[PDB]
Amino acid sequence: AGECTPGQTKKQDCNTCTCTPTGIWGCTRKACRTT
Repeated sequence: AGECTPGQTKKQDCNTCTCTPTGIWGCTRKACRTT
């Protein structure tokens, strides 16, 4: 029904992202590296 399912997490770079219960696959930026 949509692009993604609100239950799948993806590993982009060093951070983690989760599918949203709307069809938009999103991620974060800050974390991992240095601190």
